[PDB]
Amino acid sequence: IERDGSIGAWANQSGNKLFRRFRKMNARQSKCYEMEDVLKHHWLYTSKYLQKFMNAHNA
Amino acid sequence: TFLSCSQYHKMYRTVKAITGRQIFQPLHALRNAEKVLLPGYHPFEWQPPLKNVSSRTDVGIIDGLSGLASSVDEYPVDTIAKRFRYDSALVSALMDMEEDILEGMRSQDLDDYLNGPFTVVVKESCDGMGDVSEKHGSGPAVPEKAVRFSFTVMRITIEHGSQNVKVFEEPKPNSELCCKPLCLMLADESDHETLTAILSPLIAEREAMKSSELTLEMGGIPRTFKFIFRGTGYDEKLVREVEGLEASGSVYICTLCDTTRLEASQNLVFHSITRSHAENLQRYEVWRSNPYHESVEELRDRVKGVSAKPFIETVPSIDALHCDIGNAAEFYKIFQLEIGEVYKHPNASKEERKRWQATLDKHLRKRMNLKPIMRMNG
Amino acid sequence: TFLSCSQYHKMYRTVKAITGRQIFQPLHALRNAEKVLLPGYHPFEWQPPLKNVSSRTDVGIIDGLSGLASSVDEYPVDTIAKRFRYDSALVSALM
Amino acid sequence: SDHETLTAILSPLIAEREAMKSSELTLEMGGIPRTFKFIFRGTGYDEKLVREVEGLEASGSVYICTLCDTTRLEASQNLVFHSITRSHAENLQRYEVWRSNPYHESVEELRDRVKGVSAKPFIETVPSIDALHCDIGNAAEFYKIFQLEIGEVYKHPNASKEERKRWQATLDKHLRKRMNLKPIMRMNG
DNA sequence: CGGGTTTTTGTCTGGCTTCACACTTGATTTGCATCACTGTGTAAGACAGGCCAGATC
DNA sequence: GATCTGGCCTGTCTTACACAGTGATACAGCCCTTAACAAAAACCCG
DNA sequence: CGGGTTTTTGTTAAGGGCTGTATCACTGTGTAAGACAGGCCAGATC
DNA sequence: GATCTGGCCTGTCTTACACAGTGATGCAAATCAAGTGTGAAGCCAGACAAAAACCCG
Ligand SMILES: [Mg+2]
Ligand SMILES: [Zn+2]
Ligand SMILES: [Zn+2]
Repeated sequence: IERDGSIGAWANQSGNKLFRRFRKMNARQSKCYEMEDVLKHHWLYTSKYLQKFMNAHNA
Repeated sequence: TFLSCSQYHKMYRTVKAITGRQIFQPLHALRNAEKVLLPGYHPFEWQPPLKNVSSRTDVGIIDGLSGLASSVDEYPVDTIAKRFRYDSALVSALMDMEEDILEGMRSQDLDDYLNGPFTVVVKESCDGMGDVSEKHGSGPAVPEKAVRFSFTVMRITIEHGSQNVKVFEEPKPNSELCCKPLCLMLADESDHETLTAILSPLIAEREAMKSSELTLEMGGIPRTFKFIFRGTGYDEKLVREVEGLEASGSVYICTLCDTTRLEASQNLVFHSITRSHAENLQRYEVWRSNPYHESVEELRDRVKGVSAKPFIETVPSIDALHCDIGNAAEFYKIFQLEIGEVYKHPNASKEERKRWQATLDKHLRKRMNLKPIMRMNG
Repeated sequence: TFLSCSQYHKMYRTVKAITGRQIFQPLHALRNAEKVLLPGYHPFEWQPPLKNVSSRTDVGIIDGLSGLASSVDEYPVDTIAKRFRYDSALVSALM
Repeated sequence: SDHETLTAILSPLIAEREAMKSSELTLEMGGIPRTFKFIFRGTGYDEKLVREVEGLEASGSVYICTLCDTTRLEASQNLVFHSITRSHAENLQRYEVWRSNPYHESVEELRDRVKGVSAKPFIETVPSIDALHCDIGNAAEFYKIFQLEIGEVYKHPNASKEERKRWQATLDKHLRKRMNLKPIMRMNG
């Protein structure tokens, strides 16, 4: 507590189901460009800019 | 929405034909904005030279093997790995959060023509995924396991005058929306050789940029950034494996203190955090050198558990669900012990405790109307 | 485009918030538009009485077994059959 | 291949179709009353299903034509001169004759008299073929014709299987060298 | 069955705005076809157990 | 002294249990029409 | 600095229509947990 | 008369094969960056007169 000040509540399937979805929906074969594409899509999915444009319906 | 390109173009042309005017945007400008937003687009610099790191700043995804020769006359390896550049992904995250940090600075009674040195707290984390192969040709073929190494920014501060002000604090860092990934590998978590071979360049760049100064353009004004890295997104298994400790076996089980199970059971609150990284390095050096010529168990107790060479400095932590279930299990056990009047019985049989647990579960299902189960959960 | 209900609603609300105007349609409008096209909506008739056929004209998906004998003391069968009515399907195709 | 469940599921649809065959629909789609008739043609059935729902044997019968009653032996002799001599009513009649057997004859003669009908038909089907099967059959025949003409079998009464395999290999190599084609036993379009 | 009442239809004179070729050319994006590379449903294709009848001591 | 056996570790190996996603249903918030009173403000002369 | 005069919002009456989330039976599916077959002994016995 | 053996029949995997997807390229083609410069239209102010349908005397 003195070191950080928050024990946190971090926890699953959120790393496997999303990865398999990105691999099955939009990815290539040959196991060479498949990883590049899934990494690019996973990077685009966690962008603060895109999320801010998405959740703008609350205001 | 997890949309492909063909059906997206179909919907685009259909809407453009129906509404007459063009409302959506074709794949050209979409891919343009995509490659603009991807790391390795905008320039930056560092006041230190950043030794062992190139100065090129227009490269993104690269092979995670880091030029590892995998020919016929070398060590067999086939795990495909891809990775970003740590500085590139870092500056890309900073650039996409520039708007939020500028809004925060404007809200916290500060102007816009401000300089650093800003302080950014970056946490790192990595964990496996399990089965990621949808094999349907003949059934279960191979238990292919993958792993991802990622980072997360959760604190941005600036010290002006005397004190500082946190211009950015993450609302919920323990989420699956701000987990910026660095690299992806198709390797098992237990495979130490390949994991280390892939994670060594990342740790090298991390230790290189730990004592550097970033200079970046945000709105036409140069800004200076410093970064403090924290390894706290690892579970106890990965911490115990990477830091050179033994498995989940012998009496040495604490990751923050060098105590044992017996000493912990005897004295409960009599320990403080002492296990640093340099101490573990020195203990591994003592294990390797053995400057006393002692027996196996003697030096094993002297080094206090650690027997491997660590290569990632981490800051261990504790989870709430785990610390709650660890106490709930002991509460359930002491209830089972107390509903049997064990302070009067000198011995204890398996049938006695089984019948006591059965009676307890029956009374619980009768009164509280729940479903008891031996599989303890949260 | 193989779009689910949740993702379609997300896209609809996102476009409505970023544009201001309601260019797309809500979920209930889409449900009405898909019910106006399913069989068993528009009325019809037949010059012959069409014996052994009911005269009800607002039925859609029905169990394909047509009153099965799934009791335990009968011939076992494990199938899931769903069907439209022939005249209803023809009327829907004509409409 | 599950016959009983398929029949139990398709009987209501067949009943509705045979009841609608002679009806008159009246609709109000274009603002005015419109009358509709219907003519049904079951031509979208493959060979495996048209040889099962019609009552004939699946694949082991000597009778191969789904339109004529010509046996496999007579088909190799008479090539073109044939006619369509099959329908639903005559199939029902042949099944009734097979079931009753009023002549009290042997099993083989009764089988060749009913032309392979063993099951009772319940769906009036109109069989048809496509160009793909025709062309693949013609090409499969011409392949063996080329093998037989390159092997010089008209002067060799009884050859060997290994000699024919050598002929096949030589023809495949010659074709791959001149025409540049990839031979394969798995035939397609 | 003829006349009256709306309702819509135009008038010149003089006076406002308002979109479109006309080239001018040479970048820009826009669109449809092509490229790299596998996973899989489906139909050809032998294939051995089984069922036979022809055969020998 | 050689052999058989109970007890402490140890690397799997099945599991129940917590979630995940979906179309349809059910609550649960925003305008409508008089209106006499109830408030917020910007600006100005005393 | 303070009232006067003037310029803008709230309030509850209510059965509606309209739109935004929350839930509900449904299953599937990833995952530590904790049990169990061995491995490896040190002690008892002929 | 008692088994022994070669040749079809048919329910079997078994196995190749074309197609559908994902993503990115990559040239042919329509459009637009600004420069005036007319040049033909659309509507409005000023007060004064023609077709077409339904109801009443
Ligand atoms: Mg983990
Ligand atoms: Zn401890
Ligand atoms: Zn024929």
